[PDB]
Order: sequence, then structure tokens, then C-alpha cells
Amino acid sequence: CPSQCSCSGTTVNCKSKSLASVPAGIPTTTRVLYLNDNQITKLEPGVFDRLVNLQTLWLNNNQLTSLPAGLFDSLTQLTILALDSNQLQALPVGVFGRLVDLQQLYLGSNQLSALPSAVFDRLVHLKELLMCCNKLTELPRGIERLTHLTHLALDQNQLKSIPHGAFDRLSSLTHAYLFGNPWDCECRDIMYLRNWVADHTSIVMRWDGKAVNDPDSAKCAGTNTPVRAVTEASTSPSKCP
Ligand SMILES: CC(=O)N[C@H]1[C@H](O[C@H]2[C@@H](O)[C@@H](CO)O[C@@H](O[C@H]3[C@H](O)[C@@H](O)[C@@H](O)O[C@@H]3CO)[C@@H]2O)O[C@H](CO)[C@@H](O[C@@H]2O[C@H](CO)[C@H](O)[C@H](O)[C@H]2O)[C@@H]1O
Repeated sequence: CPSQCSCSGTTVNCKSKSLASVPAGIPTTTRVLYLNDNQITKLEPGVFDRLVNLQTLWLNNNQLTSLPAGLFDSLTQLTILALDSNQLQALPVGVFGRLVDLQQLYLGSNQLSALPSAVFDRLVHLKELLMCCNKLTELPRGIERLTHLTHLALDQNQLKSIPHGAFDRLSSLTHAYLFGNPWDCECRDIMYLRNWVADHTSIVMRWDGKAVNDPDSAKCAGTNTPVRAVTEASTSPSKCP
């Protein structure tokens, strides 16, 4: 056990310990690793290579700005990875490529404006993808193939539309967060999101400390009128960015 942390069973608790770096002494037997709520500014390559039994890894609420390539490649049994509330500016290609059993991925509250094109291609069992509070301008490629998603959080980004058909195979969705985006309702491309929301009013959620069903929470930029109320006649292909 790291001297700054407490350990019990296969759980290592390094949460809220004012840590500036990942401490030594985490047993290779560890299955749950709390490193959240610290001041970790970077993760060294190979730091997780020894921890092949991890199933849940909490790196949220730190000061991470980048991740080295291959950082997680040994964590083949990982099912939850939390990276929210950091300062991640970009991700390397294949950063999640080996996390084939991952079920929950937290990326909200970073500085991401795009993702590598194949970032989710191997996450065939993913159920929750929460990426609020970044600066995304397009739906990341690959999300349309995460057919097992129950939770998809895209709120508080910079999305203007959703590519046609992107949500149609996400038939297990129960929670979709779309508020806080500047949806461009004069552009003809908004019609897919409009049509999809109108058919899935029960799964569009707002957030006041918790999920609250609100299909009007996806709002048009400027008028702040509901996206699902847009008429096609009011839109035009020539009014798109
Ligand atoms: C990894 C994760 O669960 N992230 C979500 C985040 O989790 C916070 C929540 O569990 C609260 C519950 O009290 O605890 C916070 O942790 C505390 C900790 O308990 C304290 O002892 C001390 O250490 O400080 C930390 C941090 O303050 C967890 O961080 O909760 C937020 C919402 O508050 C979620 O973000 C929302 O996600 C929604 C989709 O699910 C939606 O997009 C919404 O807009 C987001 O705000 C994190 O996903």
C-alpha cells in the first residue's frame, strides 16, 4: 500500500490525498483504484502496465492535460474509466483501443474539441458515454456504432447538429443529454435531431443535480426555442456553416 493511501482487499483508496503524482506501491492485485480529487498533472508511460487486474479506475478531478499513447493498453479487464474534470486538450490515437470490456467512460469537463476518428471503435460493450462540458463541434465519429449505450451525455458542448441517422441504432438509450448546445435551427441539417427528439421524448434529459426528463431542453441557438418544434419549411440548406 502507498503510504499516502489506505488499502483493503483489492481496493486502493488514494482519493482526496493532495497527490501530485501516482504513488508507488499499488499492488498488482488491485481491482479498484481511486486516484480522484488530487492534483496529478501527468501520468507516466507504463504506470498502469503492472496493474493488469484493474476493473475500475478513477482519475477524475485532477490536473491532467494529456495522456501518453498506450497508457491503458494492459487494462483489458477495465469496465469503468473516469477522466472527467481534468484539463485534457486532446487524446492520442488508440488510447482506448485495448479496453474491449469497458462499460463506462467519463470524459466530461475537459478541454476536448475533437476526438481521434477511431477512438471508440473497439468499445463494443460500452453502455455509458458521458462527455458534457467540453468544446466539441461535431459528434465524434464512432458513436453511431455504440449500440449498447444506455447513457449518452453531450450537453454543454458546441454542437450545431447531429449527423443524419447517428442515433438510429442506439436502441437501448434511456438517458440522452443535449441541452447547452448552440443547435443551428436555421440550417437544414437540424431536421434529423428534430425528428429524432420528437420520436424519443422520454429519453431526452436535463440536469438539475440529477436526470430530469425534458424534451424541450435541446434548444435552438438565438431563439432558444425547442429543437423538436422546428418546422422543415423554416430551414434551408443554404443557411448552414
Ligand atoms: C465519475 C463521475 O461520476 N462523474 C460525475 C460526477 O460525479 C460526482 C458525483 O458522484 C458527486 C456526488 O456527491 O460526488 C463527486 O465527487 C466529490 C466527492 O464526493 C467529494 O468527497 C470530493 O472528493 O470532491 C469530489 C468532486 O467534487 C463526483 O465528482 O458528477 C457530475 C455531476 O455533478 C457528473 O456530471 C454530469 O453528468 C451528467 C450525465 O450523467 C450531465 O452531463 C451533467 O450535465 C453533468 O454535470 C459526472 O459525470
